[PDB]
Amino acid sequence: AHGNLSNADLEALLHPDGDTNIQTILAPLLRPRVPGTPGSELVRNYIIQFFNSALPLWTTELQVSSSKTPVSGSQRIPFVNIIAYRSPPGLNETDVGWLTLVAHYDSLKDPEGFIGAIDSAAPCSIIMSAVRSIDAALTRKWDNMEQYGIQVIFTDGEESFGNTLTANDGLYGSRSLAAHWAVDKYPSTAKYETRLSSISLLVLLDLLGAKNPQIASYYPVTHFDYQRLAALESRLRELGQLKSSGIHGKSWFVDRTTDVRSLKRQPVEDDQVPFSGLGVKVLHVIDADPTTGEFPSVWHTPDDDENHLDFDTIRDWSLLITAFAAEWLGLQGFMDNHHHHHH
Amino acid sequence: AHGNLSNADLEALLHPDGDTNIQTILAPLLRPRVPGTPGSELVRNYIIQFFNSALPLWTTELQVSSSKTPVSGSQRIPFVNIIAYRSPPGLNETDVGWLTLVAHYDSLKDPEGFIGAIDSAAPCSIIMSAVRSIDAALTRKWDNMEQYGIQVIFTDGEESFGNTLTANDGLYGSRSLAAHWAVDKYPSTAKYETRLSSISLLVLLDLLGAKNPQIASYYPVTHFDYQRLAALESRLRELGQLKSSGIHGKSWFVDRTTDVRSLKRQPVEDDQVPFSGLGVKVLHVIDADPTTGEFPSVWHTPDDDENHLDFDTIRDWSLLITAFAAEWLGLQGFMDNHHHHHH
Ligand SMILES: [Zn+2]
Ligand SMILES: [Zn+2]
Repeated sequence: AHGNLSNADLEALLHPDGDTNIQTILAPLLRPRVPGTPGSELVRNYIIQFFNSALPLWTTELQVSSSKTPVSGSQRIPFVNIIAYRSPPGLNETDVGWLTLVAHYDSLKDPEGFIGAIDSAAPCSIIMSAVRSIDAALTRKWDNMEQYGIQVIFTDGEESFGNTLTANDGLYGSRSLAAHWAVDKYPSTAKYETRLSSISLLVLLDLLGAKNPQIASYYPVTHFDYQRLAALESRLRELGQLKSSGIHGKSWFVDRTTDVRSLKRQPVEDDQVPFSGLGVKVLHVIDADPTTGEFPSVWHTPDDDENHLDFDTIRDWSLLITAFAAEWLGLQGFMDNHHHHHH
Repeated sequence: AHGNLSNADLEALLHPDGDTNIQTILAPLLRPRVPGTPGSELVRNYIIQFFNSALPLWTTELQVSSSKTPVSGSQRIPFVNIIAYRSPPGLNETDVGWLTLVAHYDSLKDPEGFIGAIDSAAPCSIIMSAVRSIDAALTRKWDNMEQYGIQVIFTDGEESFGNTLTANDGLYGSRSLAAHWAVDKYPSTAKYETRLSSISLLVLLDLLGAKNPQIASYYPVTHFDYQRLAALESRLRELGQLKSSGIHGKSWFVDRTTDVRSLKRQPVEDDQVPFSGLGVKVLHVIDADPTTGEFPSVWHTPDDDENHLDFDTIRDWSLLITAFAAEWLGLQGFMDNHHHHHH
């Protein structure tokens, strides 16, 4: 489901805490975080603690598996997906449809020390920042009260390990989660049948934080959601709320005028593929040239670091995803973050 | 794994029983077979009985689920996948990798009476005919004796039911099977980890039986298998063993010279998608214009019936898939079907 945001709603998107900004949320992610390593545990527990302190009404959960990789020999490498969710009160969680926002928090193993600032530390911080901004509005609109909640998934083991293309290499966390949630059966009485079927919309963020991204629409079934996202971007650009673009900047959403039945782009293999293959509606927000399909220039090089991040672009992304989630959840009229007893 | 077929091996592909031909195997399939209907049970039990009588060394199994559809209201429609397999003797089945050949045996529900002769009755008969031809050779080569078996899957509920594009509509049987086999854990001691992981190669046949098919390569990870299939076709055409093409006929395999890293085609959503999303190597043999992506003209019309089937093309397909399976299983030198004590 979804609502419609007034221009006023769009001018009240930022969260009231100016001291906790995206650079602040991003910084502890910008470290090597290969699966199974100490850096993975440090980043994972940073994310969990962020939700536990700043978003205490959310429930956090981990989904754990292990798998051999092309470089692990006989040893199983563990993959730990991080799930956080918040549902409306006095609703059976098994009756809730979830807007589900996703990014991978693991980092590539080769070269040693690889940071992956756009891949996907910055996507992770965009999600974290955005759900922080909408949590206050969700509390307001649920205090006034429909059967939809909000969910984030930070996936482990997205990145492949082997030198050569191998079908079961990569997407370790997303394959395990989809596979497990597809067999997590609800009661017969519940509105939804499985934990997987309760995903109303899966939005996967990947390779964001570079300047001038190009975002194609890859799934007809979510092209309308794509067009809603592009509209919010356009409106924000007009109202001048975008820092990385002037009022006449080019739109990132190259397929925005394309007809759903005219969409002819090959999907990019990534974490949405296991979910999409089992029938989940997925929207894949990934920066990639729409024609060739080639990723940003820093992709999988040492230059994918903090110094090459565009923080104005990252702030625009956070605002855009906040606006998209607020529209989808129908938070129109509940975005005011002015503080009472303060002039 | 795989072997190499001599020109002699290619001249001995047909099965010794001339009275059981593809028209014979195909005919009982060419009837309405909507999931949950009496026609579905009649076709399903025809297939099971075919394996049980003509291929008695194979084990047959059914995977059963049920699901609501856009047109079933509150009622669950059952979906019954048919599995048959044969593994080398004195091998733990849990240590076997499977060449897995697939087609859907359900038929479209609208319009009433739809036959789907290419979609996919003829694919089903191609598989049935081919594994019949290679079963005798498998017995010969296993009597002489490596860790690979042969498997067929006739999927139910491929076809979608709703008027409008819907993510969880369609692929009912393939989603359930992949989902269940992905959680079917073998013993720790077994060479393979799950029933899904034991699939070495999944070859999906769809929309075959029309003249002059065009078959693109859709998955880099199986492009070499694709090129092996195209080679066998070319060699067969040269040796004049192909009935639908002269020695200078055009090849069906349009991507045969294309470099694996130059493959830029959007996959066709179909039964291989759930498996591919969970890491199975899939080769998708489907007739479709390589550019537009549009299916044969009879697709989903009443003209997709027996009268529009090209039986020479169907016989060529059966020979080609027999040759491909025999190469993959390394049956070179074991294809002679001459009969002892007969001049
Ligand atoms: Zn990467
Ligand atoms: Zn069809």
